[PDB]
Amino acid sequence: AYTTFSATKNDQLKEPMFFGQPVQVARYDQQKYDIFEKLIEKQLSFFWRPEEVDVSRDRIDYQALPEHEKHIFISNLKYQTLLDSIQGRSPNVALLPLISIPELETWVETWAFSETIHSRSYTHIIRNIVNDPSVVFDDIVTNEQIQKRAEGISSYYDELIEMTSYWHLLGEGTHTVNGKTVTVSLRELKKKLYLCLMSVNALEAIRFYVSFACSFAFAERELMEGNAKIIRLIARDEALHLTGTQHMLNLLRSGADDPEMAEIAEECKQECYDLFVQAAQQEKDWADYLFRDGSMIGLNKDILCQYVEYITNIRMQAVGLDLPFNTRSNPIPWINTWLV
Amino acid sequence: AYTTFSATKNDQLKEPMFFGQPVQVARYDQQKYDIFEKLIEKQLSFFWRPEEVDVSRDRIDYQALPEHEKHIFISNLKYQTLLDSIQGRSPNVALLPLISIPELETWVETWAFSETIHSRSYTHIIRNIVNDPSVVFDDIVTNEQIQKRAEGISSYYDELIEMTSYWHLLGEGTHTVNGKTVTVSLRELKKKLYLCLMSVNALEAIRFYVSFACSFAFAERELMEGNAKIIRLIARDEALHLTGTQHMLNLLRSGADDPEMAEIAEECKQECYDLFVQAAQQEKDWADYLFRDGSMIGLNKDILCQYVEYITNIRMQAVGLDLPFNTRSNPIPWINTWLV
Ligand SMILES: [Hg+2]
Ligand SMILES: [Hg+2]
Ligand SMILES: [Hg+2]
Ligand SMILES: [Hg+2]
Ligand SMILES: [Hg+2]
Ligand SMILES: [Hg+2]
Ligand SMILES: [Hg+2]
Ligand SMILES: [Hg+2]
Ligand SMILES: [Hg+2]
Ligand SMILES: [Hg+2]
Ligand SMILES: [Hg+2]
Ligand SMILES: [Hg+2]
Ligand SMILES: [Hg+2]
Ligand SMILES: [Mn+2]
Ligand SMILES: [Mn+2]
Ligand SMILES: [Mn+2]
Ligand SMILES: [Mn+2]
Repeated sequence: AYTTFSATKNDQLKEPMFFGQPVQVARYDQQKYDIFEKLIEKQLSFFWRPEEVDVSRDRIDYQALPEHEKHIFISNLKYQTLLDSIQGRSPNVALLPLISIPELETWVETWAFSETIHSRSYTHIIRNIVNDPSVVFDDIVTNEQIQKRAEGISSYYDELIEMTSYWHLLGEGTHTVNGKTVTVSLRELKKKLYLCLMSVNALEAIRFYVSFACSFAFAERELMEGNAKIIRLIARDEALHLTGTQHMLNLLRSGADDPEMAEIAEECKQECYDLFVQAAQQEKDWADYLFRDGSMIGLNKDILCQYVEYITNIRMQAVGLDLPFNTRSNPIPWINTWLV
Repeated sequence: AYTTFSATKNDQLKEPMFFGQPVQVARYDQQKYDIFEKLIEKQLSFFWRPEEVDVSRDRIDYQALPEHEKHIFISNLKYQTLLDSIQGRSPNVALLPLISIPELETWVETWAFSETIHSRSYTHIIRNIVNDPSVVFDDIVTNEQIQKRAEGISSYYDELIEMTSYWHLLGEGTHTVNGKTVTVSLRELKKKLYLCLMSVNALEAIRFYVSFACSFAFAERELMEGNAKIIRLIARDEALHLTGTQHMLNLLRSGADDPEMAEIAEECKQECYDLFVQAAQQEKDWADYLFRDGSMIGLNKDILCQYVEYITNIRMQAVGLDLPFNTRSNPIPWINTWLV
């Protein structure tokens, strides 16, 4: 099953990305896929520290905000904090026991690490603008609506982690565990990982980009500029994370890695279409809560719905799926000045 | 029973470090133990990249070394590579599914990330001094002499990972798995974690510190100066990682955190004492492979075995175990010019 140092001298250049022999020597002189090496380098160039960004004027700007847009700001912030809390721990708990090449193993640990920095920046902002952080942080867990647009994220990772432990302990086969039949199939585990990856792709490429647009609406009005400095940095890292899953998924589709992953990508092309349409509709539903006690001059549900469509079509194309929505030009081209 | 976002609103200030509820919100505004937040902050400010230390002249110096001394240099480096290959991945795969407080969860991910940068620095050194890297890297896996501890270190981690998968899947009790009986006990899992934590403490506290003495003896002779600049920054990092395991162990045995961990630490006293003398012995034995073809100026088998004894006594002292070796002063004071 899993070992932290596998004892077989193997050619790490001939392993698949996932499900081969566990990585044991971590070397960076040679890589099967150099894009993961490029990404580690680029991410390390971008090392930034949240504490050094001045957000003192955002306490005054936030204070001056009307209650309805104070509600938009904080609800957006609470969802960003939910997503990076899961992205901090989950690439490491779910993907890291299944990797077989070194450059992907380290990219995954570098990717989960930059998410904990994003979590730290959210503590930095909340602690400056609000007088007791705990009403924000305890509300994340319990808000029916924040969990409602998050529906499916923790489930995908949790099902993957469970299936992986059954495969590590028991191996492929049909087994009797406490008098129940349990079938472990590597093919099924492979599509569980593939759909997990496709969901991670939706999360980083769409869900964060909708939240970024809600954030920079305020900076366009010249409000909350400290928070906009941080989100600009967060966004520059999400660019890399997104590029990462786009290539993981496209090399798996190419059939140049594990040939059975090419096969799975085709067989579930419909599930991959259906999870992006689900995630698009979830981001749209949230608008009913975001503009609940009032909308904003440049930002309302029609602008949010038109941007979700816009961004979902771009992302789906980048990974070879059919576009669900009618083509449109970018409803909010001002976000270009702020981006990634 | 692992989840990447538990839905229960819980006071994570009252949670135990391990085997409580999985962390769901990542917050850094309050913490149960301030030391892990302090270790994250120090580690972030220590960030360095290997690429800007030039190891160029180290090629001439290595080529000019007497054969036996280049055997010592390279065999020491090979061991440093094995131990950080294991340490990049293993905090994350073995500890992360068991943590119940956020500041410890993000210290384990920051801890593990700084190890991969150490693995990147060993590739930077080897690439430059031994223009065919695969000779060095393929020999770490198979080398008989490096191997005995490789196996011992990975064994603690692998049995904890395995017992943890059984615990999350089946929970406690007596279960049947394909005709066999399998008994899962949280008490045993707690011992397993404790012995593993004790072994990671020996690795960073003793095993790395014996290899530092071998790297700085060359720098004392003004040879391998690029390598020396890099081990200086690695060593600075290791001091923090060692502070961490010391505090987690001392808080666990005090009974301050979980009262059952205090009991387990008491029952395990003689086998923790034995794991440490075994670590020191395996370090002492490596010296006969190292002084295979002869010895060096400033370091030899006897002075080196004295240092192992000295350093083991200090580290066992700090974690409140009885000292195994007869007390002495530091055999090689010069080393303090390079350590923190
Ligand atoms: Hg995933
Ligand atoms: Hg997922
Ligand atoms: Hg928005
Ligand atoms: Hg697909
Ligand atoms: Hg819409
Ligand atoms: Hg261990
Ligand atoms: Hg451990
Ligand atoms: Hg040594
Ligand atoms: Hg040496
Ligand atoms: Hg030594
Ligand atoms: Hg013990
Ligand atoms: Hg002990
Ligand atoms: Hg021990
Ligand atoms: Mn993020
Ligand atoms: Mn991300
Ligand atoms: Mn290290
Ligand atoms: Mn370390």
